[PDB]
Amino acid sequence: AENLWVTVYYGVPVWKEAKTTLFCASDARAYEKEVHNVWATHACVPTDPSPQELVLGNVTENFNMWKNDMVDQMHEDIISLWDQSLKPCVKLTPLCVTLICSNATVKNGTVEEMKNCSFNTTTEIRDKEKKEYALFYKPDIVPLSETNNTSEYRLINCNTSACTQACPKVTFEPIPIHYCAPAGYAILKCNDETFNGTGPCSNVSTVQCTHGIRPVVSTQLLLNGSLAEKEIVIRSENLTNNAKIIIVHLHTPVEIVCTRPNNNTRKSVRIGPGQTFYATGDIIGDIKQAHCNISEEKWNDTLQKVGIELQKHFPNKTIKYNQSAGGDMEITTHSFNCGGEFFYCNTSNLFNGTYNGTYISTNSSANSTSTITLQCRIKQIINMWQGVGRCMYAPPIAGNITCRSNITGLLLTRDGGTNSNETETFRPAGGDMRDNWRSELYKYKVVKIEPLGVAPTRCKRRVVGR
Amino acid sequence: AENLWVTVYYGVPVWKEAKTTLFCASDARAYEKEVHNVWATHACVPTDPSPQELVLGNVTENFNMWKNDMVDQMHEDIISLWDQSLKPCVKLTPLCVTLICSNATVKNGTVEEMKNCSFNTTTEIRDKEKKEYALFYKPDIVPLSETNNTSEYRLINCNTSACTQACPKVTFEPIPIHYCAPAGYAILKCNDETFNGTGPCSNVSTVQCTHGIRPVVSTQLLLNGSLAEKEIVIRSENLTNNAKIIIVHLHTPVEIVCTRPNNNTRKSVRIGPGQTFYATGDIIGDIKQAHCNISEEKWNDTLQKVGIELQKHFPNKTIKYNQSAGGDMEITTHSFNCGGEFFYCNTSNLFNGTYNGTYISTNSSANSTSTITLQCRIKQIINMWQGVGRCMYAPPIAGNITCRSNITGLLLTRDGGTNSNETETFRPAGGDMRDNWRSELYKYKVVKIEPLGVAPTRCKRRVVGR
Amino acid sequence: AENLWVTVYYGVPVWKEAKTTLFCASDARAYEKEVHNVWATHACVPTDPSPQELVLGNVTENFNMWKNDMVDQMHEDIISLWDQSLKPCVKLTPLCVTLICSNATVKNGTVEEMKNCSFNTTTEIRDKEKKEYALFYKPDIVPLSETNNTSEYRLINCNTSACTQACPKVTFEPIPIHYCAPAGYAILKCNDETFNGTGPCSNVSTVQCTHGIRPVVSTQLLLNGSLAEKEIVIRSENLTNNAKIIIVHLHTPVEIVCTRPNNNTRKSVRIGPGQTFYATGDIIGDIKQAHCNISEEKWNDTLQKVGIELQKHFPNKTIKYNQSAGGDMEITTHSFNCGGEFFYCNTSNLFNGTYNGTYISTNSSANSTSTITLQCRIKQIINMWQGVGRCMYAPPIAGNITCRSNITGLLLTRDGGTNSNETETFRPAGGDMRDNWRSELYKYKVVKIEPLGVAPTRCKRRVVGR
Amino acid sequence: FLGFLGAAGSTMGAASMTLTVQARNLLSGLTVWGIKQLQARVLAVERYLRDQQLLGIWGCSGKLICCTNVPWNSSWSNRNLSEIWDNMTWLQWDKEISNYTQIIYGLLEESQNQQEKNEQDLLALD
Amino acid sequence: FLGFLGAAGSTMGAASMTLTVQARNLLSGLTVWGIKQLQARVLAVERYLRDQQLLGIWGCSGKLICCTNVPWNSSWSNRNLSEIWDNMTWLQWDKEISNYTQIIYGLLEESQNQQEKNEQDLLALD
Amino acid sequence: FLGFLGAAGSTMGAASMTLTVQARNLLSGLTVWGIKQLQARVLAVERYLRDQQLLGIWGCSGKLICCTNVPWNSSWSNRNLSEIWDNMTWLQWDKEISNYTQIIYGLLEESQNQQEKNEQDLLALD
Ligand SMILES: *[C@@H]1O[C@H](CO)[C@@H](O[C@@H]2O[C@H](CO)[C@@H](O[C@@H]3O[C@H](CO[C@H]4O[C@H](CO)[C@@H](O)[C@H](O)[C@@H]4O)[C@@H](O)[C@H](O[C@H]4O[C@H](CO)[C@@H](O)[C@H](O)[C@@H]4O)[C@@H]3O)[C@H](O)[C@H]2NC(C)=O)[C@H](O)[C@H]1NC(C)=O
Ligand SMILES: *[C@@H]1O[C@H](CO)[C@@H](O[C@@H]2O[C@H](CO)[C@@H](O[C@@H]3O[C@H](CO[C@H]4O[C@H](CO)[C@@H](O)[C@H](O)[C@@H]4O)[C@@H](O)[C@H](O[C@H]4O[C@H](CO)[C@@H](O)[C@H](O)[C@@H]4O)[C@@H]3O)[C@H](O)[C@H]2NC(C)=O)[C@H](O)[C@H]1NC(C)=O
Ligand SMILES: *[C@@H]1O[C@H](CO)[C@@H](O[C@@H]2O[C@H](CO)[C@@H](O[C@@H]3O[C@H](CO)[C@@H](O)[C@H](O)[C@@H]3O)[C@H](O)[C@H]2NC(C)=O)[C@H](O)[C@H]1NC(C)=O
Ligand SMILES: *[C@@H]1O[C@H](CO)[C@@H](O[C@@H]2O[C@H](CO)[C@@H](O[C@@H]3O[C@H](CO)[C@@H](O)[C@H](O)[C@@H]3O)[C@H](O)[C@H]2NC(C)=O)[C@H](O)[C@H]1NC(C)=O
Ligand SMILES: *[C@@H]1O[C@H](CO)[C@@H](O[C@@H]2O[C@H](CO)[C@@H](O[C@@H]3O[C@H](CO)[C@@H](O)[C@H](O)[C@@H]3O)[C@H](O)[C@H]2NC(C)=O)[C@H](O)[C@H]1NC(C)=O
Ligand SMILES: *[C@@H]1O[C@H](CO)[C@@H](O)[C@H](O)[C@H]1NC(C)=O
Ligand SMILES: *[C@@H]1O[C@H](CO)[C@@H](O)[C@H](O)[C@H]1NC(C)=O
Repeated sequence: AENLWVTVYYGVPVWKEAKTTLFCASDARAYEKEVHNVWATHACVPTDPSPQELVLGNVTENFNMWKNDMVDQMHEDIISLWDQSLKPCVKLTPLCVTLICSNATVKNGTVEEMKNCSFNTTTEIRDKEKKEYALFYKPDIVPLSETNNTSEYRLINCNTSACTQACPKVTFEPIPIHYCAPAGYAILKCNDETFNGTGPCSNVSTVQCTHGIRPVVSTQLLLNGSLAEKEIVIRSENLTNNAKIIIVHLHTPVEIVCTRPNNNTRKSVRIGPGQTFYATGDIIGDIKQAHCNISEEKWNDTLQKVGIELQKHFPNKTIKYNQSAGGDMEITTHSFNCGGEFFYCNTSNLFNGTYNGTYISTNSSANSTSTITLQCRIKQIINMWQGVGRCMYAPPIAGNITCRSNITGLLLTRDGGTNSNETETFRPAGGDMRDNWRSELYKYKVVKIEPLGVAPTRCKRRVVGR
Repeated sequence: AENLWVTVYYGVPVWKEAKTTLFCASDARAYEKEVHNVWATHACVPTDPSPQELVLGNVTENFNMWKNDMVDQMHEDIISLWDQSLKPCVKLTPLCVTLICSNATVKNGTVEEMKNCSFNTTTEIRDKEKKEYALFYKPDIVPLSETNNTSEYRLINCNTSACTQACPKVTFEPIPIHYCAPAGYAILKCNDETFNGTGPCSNVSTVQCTHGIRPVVSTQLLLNGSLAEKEIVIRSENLTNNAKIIIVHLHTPVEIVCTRPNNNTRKSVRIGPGQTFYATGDIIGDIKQAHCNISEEKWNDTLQKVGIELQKHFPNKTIKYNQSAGGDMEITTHSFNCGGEFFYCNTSNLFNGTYNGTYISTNSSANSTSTITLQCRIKQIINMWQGVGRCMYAPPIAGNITCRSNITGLLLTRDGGTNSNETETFRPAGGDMRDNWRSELYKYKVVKIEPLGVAPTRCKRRVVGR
Repeated sequence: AENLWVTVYYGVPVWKEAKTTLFCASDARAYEKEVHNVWATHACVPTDPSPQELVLGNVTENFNMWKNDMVDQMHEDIISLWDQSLKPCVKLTPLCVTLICSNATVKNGTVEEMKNCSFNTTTEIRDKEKKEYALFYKPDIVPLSETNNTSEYRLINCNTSACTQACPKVTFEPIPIHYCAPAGYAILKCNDETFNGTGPCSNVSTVQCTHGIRPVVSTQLLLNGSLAEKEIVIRSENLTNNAKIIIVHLHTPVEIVCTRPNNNTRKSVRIGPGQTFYATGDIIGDIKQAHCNISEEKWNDTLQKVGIELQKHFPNKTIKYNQSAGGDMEITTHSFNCGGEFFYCNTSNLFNGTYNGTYISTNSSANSTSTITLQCRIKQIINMWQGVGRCMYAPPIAGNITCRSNITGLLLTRDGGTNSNETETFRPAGGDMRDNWRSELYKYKVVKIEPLGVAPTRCKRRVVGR
Repeated sequence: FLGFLGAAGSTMGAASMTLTVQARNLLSGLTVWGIKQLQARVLAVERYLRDQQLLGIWGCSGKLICCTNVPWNSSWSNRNLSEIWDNMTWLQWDKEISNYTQIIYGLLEESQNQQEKNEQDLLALD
Repeated sequence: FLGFLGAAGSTMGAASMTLTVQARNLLSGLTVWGIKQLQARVLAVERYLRDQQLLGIWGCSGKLICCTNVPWNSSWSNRNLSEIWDNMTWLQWDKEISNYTQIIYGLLEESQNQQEKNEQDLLALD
Repeated sequence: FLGFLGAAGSTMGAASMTLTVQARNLLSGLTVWGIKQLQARVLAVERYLRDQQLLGIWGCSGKLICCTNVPWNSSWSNRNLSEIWDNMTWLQWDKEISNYTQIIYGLLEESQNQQEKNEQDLLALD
């Protein structure tokens, strides 16, 4: 037919899969007042990007949630913002002293897990010490290193690090984060609903920036996420390897109330040149455990439906939910950050004694009914990121602590190498904080555009001046 | 004639008004010796920028001094350089002990306002404390909580913060600063003399950088500025609203001598691993209070002329100058930074007793005579930026403190809304530190060039190959 | 022939000699494990750049090792990496207390260099102090300001500064650095043999980066360098002025073994709360000094040959090598750093007793025999960069300290201004640490490319559309 | 040297002679104050490259005065030719024309230079 | 407006209409997080200038669609012309041709556009 | 590939064949060492853009070897043509012509390419 020649195009639509920095954009409204939030300080940018989603169509490509780097980018960011927010604040180094602790007597009774500690401080004058007292929860306190006297105690941190107080202006709010591609990269969404975390997504869309991610931390139930829009979904890097965590997404959230009832007063204490440190005060009385409430009907149906979805991966056997495996409260309990208090709630009352989720679809209905109720511990001395990042002391909050949230997903594993005869068992377990990001970022990828291209065509030459 | 076609020009002379970073250029000669001056450290670029003023002509546009953002560029910059200058230095935390204070004795007399305080320190060995003494001015000192013994005192700061000593290398010198625009921005001077702070300036010139601004801090008189070269000028955002500060510029300066007479010795005291801290010593004697002298012969005429100029806004009424209204010395006195000591001078002796400025033109003539003399307090513990930034301790200076300055402007307000019958009254006031910048940057703007442009002309086409 | 016209070329091979920032690059393999190596931290890029050398040929230009800015670039980088690597670590502030010290006793012997000191610390609890002890080498210790009891002692630093302990992960490993010039510069090597530090080098090559520099600090013998590949070479800025140091390079290395024999245990002590601090412990016994062995055979030949080379600049006279002049061990001994202990070894046993280097060629052989042996002081409190940078405490190393090195060059001066009859003399002296860099960066330059050029040719015009 | 912006008061037919004088100044240059220099310089370079890319899409790359085939609409402006070029400054004309920026660019990009490039390729087809 | 990458599933003969819409977006823009923004932006500028310089060396500077005098080799690819332009996406073509990148680029440099500019200088000698 | 600077010893008539090889490498790329790398890279990009802007003002933009209509003045240099191109290096020529830098640039900016652009607009006027 005709001779063919190298012709050159710039701005060609093509890309390669590659790692990059991402910009941390925000809803603009926080940084009017919320100076240095513990998550999302004003290091993140008040750009408030409109979600300019564009359907590509006719393109299909391989997403993978497990090998994803945006999760590691978020893990290194959230740690950085936590450390940045604590570094300016008061250090409890001069508070690490001999504490004499007796009982917390309140209004014809005694509080269950708080002790009443007397201790020594300086005034604003280095050579003038004084005595004063503060209430501490038993998990923050330990018997003094030699047991000479059953009333001598110390603050827990002293043999490991000096905890910074979290400044009152530096809040714990879970504000939405939008991650944005720098120039020459695009973010891709997988819009192919019922995609199960890996492989060829059949339906793909571009965006400049992600949906509003919330940097929430809890370790057995997930909180305040995005629902799976079609059906309940199970995700794991290998379901047959029982050590791989099994993230589950709900289609209808369960409403959880987490609460305290005590009435409580806040106290200010100093050992210095000037500073303030906040400490716990005297009480007005009716007495209950701090607790959380879940609807029996809604929960029952929710664990039933997950049993059916797991039976499609594990056929001809009965699936039973059970207690968290063992160890200390830091992994065996549902962690939290409600209202500015770090709750730690037992769940052995909740993942319990359940028969075949498919056969339970027979039951699957009730009238209005009583709450499942979870007993909670609370503590103030925190080693937040599983040992890494600084120790933090959370200052106490006066009076009215309570919050309401949506359960949107669960962090299961299968049980150990049992006989497995007619049966399989599943347990809640918390793992690494990364899974709290994978349970939102699973449907994203970042790609680098490679805008040059060469192709044959019948354009013969750039004949001089033609 | 013919059809007209879109033609395109690049590098077109046009601009839009916009906010930007400015560069802190400087005289190059400072950083050979003066490592980290408190105002323009070597973070300001040694450059000595050439004053390449160019007159535009036939251009006339809206200047405004009150809304000007270069004022805020300077306000944040000067605060930033102050904190960078303090951060390396010795913190007076270990000095906050019980002070026992008795009188200071010299030539068998008692000094006016310096107490002699004995206190305790560690040597360089932690388990070896010692006793020693230093002189402190009464304003740096306060009685300890109750006068169980009346001679117990503390250093003022400790119930609020911890003061860094100013490092001896880091001078307070008010060296000139040149503000310069980055590429694609231009700086415009208003050269239309008697421009009164806002409106269309009928004569404009470009520069790459401002004239050399001295960053001089004083709070009632303004010191060492640029004069108004045509005539005295009165500026305020609204003269009818009495709450708006009235900045005045002088045509001829008044020479002020600010001085001390004491002869004084400097002492070094430690509480440490090694560091040095500087403290005030024993005295050699003939004694008068620290003071400033203003020549009556010049000052009389100056408040007379300004009175005539104010009467062109306040017609058919007599003008009186009166005392600063009320508050602590930190607002009611003329603040300073003379020779490395922080003076605070009374002005109720100066803004006094003065009748109709127009009628005083009938006087306006004298032989030379005595000085108006101002009594001055001094203090070393400083909260410089009206409590913004760190607390600073200024170390004492040996012997020969004296400096000479030019009054170039005043900061006034009108009096309160009394009956004002046939009369009006004015008082000096400090306000916010910004007005020490507006009293130089009044005739400036920054503009962004927009160098693309489109226009019609008879250039028919880019005809192919033509 | 014809008219000639200005024609323009971009990318012409031409350069101007100028100063620049330089990149630090390394072999990739360290920062897999070796976080914050004291020399070449992960601030140096793990590029492992290939030595893509390119001989230019037909070019000749002037080099100068003495004026070379790369030396100053290295000095300001090495100090910055030192200070930044110490700034995170534990400060020996609360250790500065009244030490009470007696003899270090082992298997009925007494260790002459080490004293045994009791002292007091806080436990982790601020109001609970305890007694404990550690061994300190005599140079780190000095008697308390008044000897009330002669056994009262202190750590040496306290009347100057607070020393940081060098953190346990932060190694002194002298890993290779490659310096690389940034874009639009180039690095030129002189590849002419026997280039003597200044003048026109006849044979020049481009490289992107230097050979592997080791940043080794030692102050009378140079260590682990690159040999002069043809002859022994002498370099100085002016040999006739005896004030200029005389750097020598050896053609053949002399192997030095530097060793300790003690067996010694490493002890941990706390005064704080977040921690590791390391202190010196109890001993198992045979007693021998820290020492170094140099082979007489190799050393004699080496100082013989250098005597011939010096005689070619100093004709018809005899040469003798002699002791370092005087001052403290910090200048008069071979400073070292071996395996993490700072040896300071005497050399008056070594630069000795030597006659005419040309006549000693009559000896020039032996059957292999006994070593010259050097005695060594050791110390832990270090002011590394001749008084600049932080004070460092080097934590003790357990058991097996021994290292082996190559002597590759020497730092001489000539002797003082005697009659010099028939004779001249030379002495070891360490000078400024820059000469540990000039003995590698001698054959090097950085040049800036200026790629625009204009030249005449018979190309008549860019005739319109032609 | 006529000076940077030194023609800002001149008629457009005079100011349009100074374009090189001005264009050469669109592009020049223990502490975090170094972030002022870096963040200013990167923004200045970014603005210059946005102008050069924008001229390249219109087909004017490497010219200063450039001519294009888009005809005028009397809605954008309708005054006499000398009442532009012999009569007013670029700074004044900008505040007349400033509505029809974006409109003129969208008309230049596709509806001129993309179509010139479609036709050039179909010519060099031979 | 098809939008950024809005043609990535379309045929090469339809995607090659949108090149301006995409190329206009290859260039855009107590704390160290400013070092993210600077290190991202200076890399995005540096990548863009490496494309522009590479288009200058091949002789295409300021064009998007461009034509050169180098003929095809059947070893690089050899299919019918409609199976290229009328049939497959640029994303699919890129995964077919990717072996012959660096081969074609080194061939365009010396062995075409330097040689054209040698002959141009030998011609303007007259 | 002769390499970067790999012809600096060669005669101007040989070294002028390498220009792409060298030009293609004028553009490349708890801690303050991030500020070093940024402040080197932004300065390297600023120097390259200052050169490309200056080539555009002379009218050469995109060409490496470029012809212009400015005649020689025998005061700047006057050696026979073979004593340049056939005989000596660009580096040795630089240290001869170095006085006439700036003098030749003002002659190229206004006194050629502005005048060419004035006359070009008066041609495309038709
Ligand atoms: C899952 O998501 C839910 C929300 O969807 C979260 O629940 C909310 O949590 C926030 C705190 O993180 C709660 O906010 C606090 O509410 C207090 C009460 O506000 C109401 O009542 C006052 C009058 O008394 C009204 O003025 C006000 O408009 C409300 O009607 C406030 O007193 C608190 O103020 C403090 O914080 C703010 C910042 O939020 C500061 O600006 C203030 O100065 C002050 O320090 C605070 O606003 C909110 O009430 C919760 N809502 C519900 C329904 O529970 C969950 O926390 C989240 N899950 C997890 C794990 O975080
Ligand atoms: C309004 O503007 C005026 C100037 O127009 C300022 O007045 C000057 O203020 C500076 C300090 O701010 C004074 O400088 C000091 O002068 C002392 C005396 O210097 C003379 O005597 C020595 C020999 O004894 C001579 O060598 C010298 O040339 C002078 O003739 C010095 O002892 C001071 O030294 C200290 O500072 C310098 C830096 O300046 C350091 O290098 C030294 O190491 C040392 O620490 C100092 O130089 C100056 O004398 C004042 N001039 C007058 C005429 O008064 C006002 O300060 C300003 N107003 C305000 C509000 O700031
Ligand atoms: C989560 O639920 C478990 C299961 O009930 C709680 O732990 C303890 O479990 C044992 C059975 O394995 C319970 O039975 C027995 O109690 C008697 C009490 O005297 C004891 O002597 C036996 O050795 C045995 O433990 C036990 O009652 C139960 N403990 C409690 C307090 O209920 C667990 O408490 C729940 N998790 C949390 C964090 O509370
Ligand atoms: C600025 O000037 C005022 C006005 O003189 C000073 O304050 C005090 O003002 C009162 C009048 O309101 C003066 O008169 C009386 O003095 C006698 C003294 O025995 C006293 O009994 C009266 O109660 C009344 O105070 C008073 O003399 C005057 N004080 C002084 C020291 O002059 C003011 O001191 C001046 N400002 C500063 C900062 O010094
Ligand atoms: C480097 O070698 C010198 C020279 O030997 C050592 O210093 C001392 O130098 C003197 C001569 O100036 C030596 O001679 C004499 O020794 C007798 C011993 O009874 C004494 O009575 C004399 O007053 C004189 O000192 C002396 O032996 C020598 N000392 C030692 C310990 O060798 C120097 O010690 C060597 N360098 C270092 C750092 O040790
Ligand atoms: C648009 O035109 C009107 C009438 O001339 C004018 O008032 C307005 O300021 C112009 N707006 C812009 C954006 O140029
Ligand atoms: C070259 O072609 C083969 C066959 O299509 C392919 O497997 C290989 O990955 C290609 N390599 C590149 C760099 O395109």
